[PDB]
Amino acid sequence: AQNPNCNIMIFHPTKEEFNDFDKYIAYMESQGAHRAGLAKIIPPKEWKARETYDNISEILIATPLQQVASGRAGVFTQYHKKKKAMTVGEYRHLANSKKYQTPPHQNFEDLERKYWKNRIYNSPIYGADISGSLFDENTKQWNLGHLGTIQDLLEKECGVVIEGVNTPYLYFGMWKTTFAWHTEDMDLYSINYLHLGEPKTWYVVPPEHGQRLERLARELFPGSSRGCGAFLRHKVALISPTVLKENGIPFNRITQEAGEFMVTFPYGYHAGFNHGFNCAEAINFATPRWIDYGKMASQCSCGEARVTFSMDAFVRILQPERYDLWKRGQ
Ligand SMILES: [NH3+]NC(=O)Cc1nn[nH]n1
Ligand SMILES: [Cl-]
Ligand code: NA
Ligand code: NI
Ligand SMILES: [Zn+2]
Repeated sequence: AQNPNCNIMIFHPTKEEFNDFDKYIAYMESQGAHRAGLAKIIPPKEWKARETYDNISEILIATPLQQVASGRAGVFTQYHKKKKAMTVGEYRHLANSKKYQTPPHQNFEDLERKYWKNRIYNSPIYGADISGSLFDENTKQWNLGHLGTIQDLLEKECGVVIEGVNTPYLYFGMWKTTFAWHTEDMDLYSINYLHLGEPKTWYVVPPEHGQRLERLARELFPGSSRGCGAFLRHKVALISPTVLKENGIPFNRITQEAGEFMVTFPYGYHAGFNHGFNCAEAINFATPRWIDYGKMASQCSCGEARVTFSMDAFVRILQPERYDLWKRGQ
């Protein structure tokens, strides 16, 4: 068995290997990459996403979200307070202001330590989930707005035609902006490209061990757990690497830099934080290997997790016994 310790693998496809997206995801899985829950893909040197990021400042962040924490430094929740609209240029200026700017630090490890020591004491502002794309239309390889749709994948695998659309999202980050522990909707894959700016640090639990994380989360966030049997889908809980190690939870970490792709695999729980001003693009995707995961994915039916219209068909077809209850939650 490949990658039995579930390490995060890093891949360097050639330009030729970068042509067929689906083929390369299957190749990475052949090497055991999926066992980790996350892989890094460094594009060939001949590749670029777009020509320059000089002209992005006018993009609107309609609802920037202030991420306010509650709890203790290693075990906290965050809630998203809505703020007034601003442009990407205005956001960038805010991110670089003394109130929000990355502190002086020695290296990624020193910054990580600062993050987990001091995150709760600040409330950074995040531009998330903005439908759009920064790939140029002429970029033919690894263009996150041109990948095979999940709807077509379901059709191809199981023979039925469903409604829905699958488009990418943009994210504008700043120091301390945080993504809580989660798997994707319906335990889909995700792919994430860091277009510009400062790094993003990732934590990930191997899929084969995702229930260990769930069990610790239920222990650490007892009220939330009583509220919903799939509360991690609310995307608000944070647990530090120190606390994960104290509790014996298998996990790995890696830092993504601008120009790099990260793929998350089905049922790979992940969390992390941005180092400073950045912009990323991401989208969920499927492969034939996902179908089994989709059929088995937990769902949140308490109301809190609210999701895209596209989800409906995936629950309806893959999880008919659960559909009525999930729909009520919606
Ligand atoms: N799937 N990708 C992630 O969860 C990464 C992310 N970064 N900001 N919000 N989420
Ligand atoms: Cl700090
Ligand atoms: Na490890
Ligand atoms: Ni994710
Ligand atoms: Zn819920």
